[PDB]
Amino acid sequence: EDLPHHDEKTWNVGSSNRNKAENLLRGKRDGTFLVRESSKQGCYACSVVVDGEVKHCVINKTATGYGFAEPYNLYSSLKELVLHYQHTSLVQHNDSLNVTLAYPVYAQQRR
Repeated sequence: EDLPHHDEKTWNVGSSNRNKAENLLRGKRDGTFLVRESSKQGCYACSVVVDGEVKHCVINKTATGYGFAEPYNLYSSLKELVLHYQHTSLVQHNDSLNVTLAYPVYAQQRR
């Protein structure tokens, strides 16, 4: 089946203010996340909701950046980065971030 991850609108909301992201991250079950910027900076960050609390994950934009570089993921594009975290549980980095980028914050829900 087509994966909503292909469309940035499903997870990308644009340069929305972080406070507005809280509303988007507020009322969303764990697993639902969105992609935005650190605000006025050219950096990117994926914010997700965890069964425990809402957190803001930062994404890097460098040949070896993209965010995670210890695993040598070498993401070819940001689209793969969103899907890769879908299968990887954030639990790492505190062992308490048990969540994956499996649900988009703006799923079209065509049917």
